[PDB]
Amino acid sequence: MDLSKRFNKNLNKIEVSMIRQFDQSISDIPDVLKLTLGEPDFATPKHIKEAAKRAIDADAGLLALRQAASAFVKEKYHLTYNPDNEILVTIGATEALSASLTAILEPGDKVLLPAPAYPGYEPVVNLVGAEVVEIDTRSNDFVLTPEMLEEAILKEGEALKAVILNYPTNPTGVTYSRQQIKNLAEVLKKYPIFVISDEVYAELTYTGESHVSIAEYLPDQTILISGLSKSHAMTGWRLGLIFAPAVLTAQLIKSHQYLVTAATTSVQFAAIEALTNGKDDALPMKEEYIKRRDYIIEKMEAMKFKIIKPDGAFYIFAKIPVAQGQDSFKFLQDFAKEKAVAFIPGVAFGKYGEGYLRISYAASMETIKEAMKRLKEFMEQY
Amino acid sequence: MDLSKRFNKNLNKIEVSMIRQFDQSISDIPDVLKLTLGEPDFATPKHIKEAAKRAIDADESHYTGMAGLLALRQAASAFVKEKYHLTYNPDNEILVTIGATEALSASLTAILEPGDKVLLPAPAYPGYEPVVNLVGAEVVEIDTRSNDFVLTPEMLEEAILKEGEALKAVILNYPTNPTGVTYSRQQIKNLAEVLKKYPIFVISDEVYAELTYTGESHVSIAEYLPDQTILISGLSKSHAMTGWRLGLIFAPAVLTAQLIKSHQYLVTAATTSVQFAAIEALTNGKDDALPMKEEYIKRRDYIIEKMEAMKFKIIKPDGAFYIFAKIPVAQGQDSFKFLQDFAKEKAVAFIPGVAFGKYGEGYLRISYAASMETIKEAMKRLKEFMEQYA
Repeated sequence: MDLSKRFNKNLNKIEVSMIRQFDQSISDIPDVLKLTLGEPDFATPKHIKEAAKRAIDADAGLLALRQAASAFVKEKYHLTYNPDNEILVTIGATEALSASLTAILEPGDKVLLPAPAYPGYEPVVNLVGAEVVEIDTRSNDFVLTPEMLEEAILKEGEALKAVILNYPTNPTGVTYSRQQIKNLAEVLKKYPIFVISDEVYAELTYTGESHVSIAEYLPDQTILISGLSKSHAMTGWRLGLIFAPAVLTAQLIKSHQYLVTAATTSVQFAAIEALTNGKDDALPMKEEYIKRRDYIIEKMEAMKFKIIKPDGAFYIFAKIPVAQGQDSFKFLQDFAKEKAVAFIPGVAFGKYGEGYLRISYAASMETIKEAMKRLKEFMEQY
Repeated sequence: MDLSKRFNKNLNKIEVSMIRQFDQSISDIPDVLKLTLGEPDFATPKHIKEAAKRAIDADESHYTGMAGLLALRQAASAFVKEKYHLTYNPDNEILVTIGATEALSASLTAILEPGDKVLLPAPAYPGYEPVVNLVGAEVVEIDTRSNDFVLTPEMLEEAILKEGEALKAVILNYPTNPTGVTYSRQQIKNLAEVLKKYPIFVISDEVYAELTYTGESHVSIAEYLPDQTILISGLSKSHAMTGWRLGLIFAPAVLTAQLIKSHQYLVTAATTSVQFAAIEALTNGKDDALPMKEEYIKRRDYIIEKMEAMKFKIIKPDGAFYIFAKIPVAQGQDSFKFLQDFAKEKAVAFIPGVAFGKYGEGYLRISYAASMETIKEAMKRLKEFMEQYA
């Protein structure tokens, strides 16, 4: 306990993860059905497994990856990033946040974030010495308005360094239309701030019009974080991608510890394959997912849960009716105890998620039907 | 639209690697024989590749914890007990990481603060400083030239006292990149006797441990300082698991709790197929390093022979796989340019001594992680190129 008080002070801002806590609290319950995952459990295709094994027994320098990534976001999202100087690679999603947030942040700084939100941004922000200010989006059913945004920016004043936008959104499944994105950009272009655009769920958009990135309309302020593992099998190498104008990336690149500058074919190949040969594997997956989502929505509506229209995968965010209930953590622990199925408590996504549970439909239809069956059983009690 | 002045300020202190600059400078020369590799040239042993492939075929998603599969931690615990006589509880004292460098970096950022100083013995391996700078702390390099780049207890202490209470940590790297230097049990003990009276972290970078050539095996300072050492290892040097990302952190439970609190949210868990490979390596490949070590000793001896025939002063290489050698001609005082010229005239690349801290000038680093064919060829061309001098 001598050196243990000589670490970085910001670790004293780091609380225990709400999700990890919830899982360890229900770990000793045998055969829990899990609808809690943020990464789907893909059945890796035979050809990909064989490719991976060949790359093991191989024993180029990120160029082909960067190029494929560039072509990909041009075709998909009409964005132009030069593979030579505007595209960075990370070994995993969380390193992308580490790299970019450590590059931009300074101790006084505030970071705005629509809430409820993925629990992983605030820790990183805290570690580098800054603060997250949530934006309560409850009044528009979790859809951030340009007005909400501008009022929050104005509230935070001169210490505002960045806004983090996550769309399609975890945990709510919120997506934004072209005009919405355009209006948000119209707010953001008036302030000297970075925009962290976390678009990892982009491929899973159910709207009919496809995903629109804020970088289409706000290219100079946007650091675009993307990836592939939400919709492609990666054999565990869930590489992240950072896209940003040359002038910004020339700075971002100096967060060296958090960036990939060389990798074996074993490491890159699943990402390269997903960007090129698997570039359209999300379409059928979307068909199936729309089915799963519709089924859950119908069955939970029948139980009189209030459901946020999930236009982007793969979460349903449900308002637990009964007063049980204002303690979603407990409500879900009791569901876990009596019915042996797990969701994640809305509280795990901060204050503004209480009274909600998050169901992750990146799971088989059978696990889904069983889960709803049991929930229906669990609710007769109420 | 101008956000140039809106970044973290510490980014100011971070330039490109002098190594990278030298490689860039010679990128137009074709068919260059490179002896610059920072990783073993050997393929990963079959039994390990095999375990990887079985894991790929099993296709278990199998999210493991922040600390890695328990079987992996148990294997690492057992490994360092048997090999280095160290006792770490796999339940709470071992962290599994996507590579030794990320284990090290993550450890630095968890312990550092803007005020802080970190001490590092000459000649500095350039990978450390950027991490520290990114946090806003600073690296202070200890001039060890007067002992041929072997750190002495006196240098250490003098350095420690010179820095204030601003001193947060010492980084020891043994066997050392770029010198090949090692420390005996007694030397390690003497350094520990110095280090134990200061409230500071000891970052002990022991990735090269298995590549020790002295007939006494590697001794870790963690053996003498169990409570203040954070031990960084991995399987890249010992098991030729290169571009596999398996790093290991060993630390007292109290330190480990903090470390993992910080790592949870900054880095990604190791790939589980890799973690299975690592279990195979650590449990069934305990002596995988030996054949490689034999090959390395032969290459090393050939190089020492040839290089001493041309009057290079060679720092004693006891740990792999670098030879740091002093240039015996005037032009050698610009090692950068001397090696540029060597490259233009003979198409072979070494790394200039200047790329390793500020006390490295007049030296060159050969990496003998390289085939004997091209090592022999490199030495013959080097002879030819040295003819030109008197």
